[PDB]
Amino acid sequence: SDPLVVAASIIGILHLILWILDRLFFKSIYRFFEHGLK
Amino acid sequence: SDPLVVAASIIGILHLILWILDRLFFKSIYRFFEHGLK
Amino acid sequence: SDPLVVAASIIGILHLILWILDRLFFKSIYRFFEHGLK
Amino acid sequence: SDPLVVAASIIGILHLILWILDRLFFKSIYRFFEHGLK
Ligand SMILES: C[C@@H](N)[C@]12C[C@H]3C[C@H](C[C@H](C3)C1)C2
Ligand SMILES: C[C@@H](N)[C@]12C[C@H]3C[C@H](C[C@H](C3)C1)C2
Ligand SMILES: C[C@@H](N)[C@]12C[C@H]3C[C@H](C[C@H](C3)C1)C2
Ligand SMILES: C[C@@H](N)[C@]12C[C@H]3C[C@H](C[C@H](C3)C1)C2
Repeated sequence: SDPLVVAASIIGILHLILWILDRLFFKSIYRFFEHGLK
Repeated sequence: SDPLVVAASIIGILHLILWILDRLFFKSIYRFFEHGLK
Repeated sequence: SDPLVVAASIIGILHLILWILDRLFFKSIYRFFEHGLK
Repeated sequence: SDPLVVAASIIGILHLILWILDRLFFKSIYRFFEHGLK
């Protein structure tokens, strides 16, 4: 038992899925250029 | 049951909350432009 | 008997080799500047 | 001694000091601009 490990293995899966979820890499770069300037 | 795991699960909670902390900087691109140039 | 940890230590080895692998490939900025301003 | 965890907690300590250490390298942005140009 001791779910402490269970939460540990899941915390690792989270950061992983999250990393990719953030690096998804989207197209359309002009949009970002417009967000910075006008 | 030893603390070794306690520090492990916590080390994950940190790296995670941290990375997300840097991602909340979404947008705000003009600041990066003025930072590079003069 | 308790592979839960085995999968945990491996989940970290992945996220790790990943972040690094992504840091070895991220140059090519002129291609983004063009594909964007079009 | 079930070192499996020892390697796990250490694998996390690395990924952490790494992400940060990498965040202390990117100092100015004019370097990325000169990289793309040409
Ligand atoms: C998460 C991201 N850095 C990626 C995901 C896939 C694996 C690696 C190369 C490419 C495709 C990008 C790393
Ligand atoms: C960590 C960050 N990229 C976000 C934050 C919020 C949760 C996840 C999707 C989206 C919104 C982006 C992850
Ligand atoms: C993973 C990457 N950012 C590196 C890897 C090595 C350690 C840090 C400096 C340099 C060499 C680049 C971070
Ligand atoms: C490494 C990065 N997450 C930061 C950079 C600055 C120092 C620390 C807190 C905050 C601002 C985030 C660490």
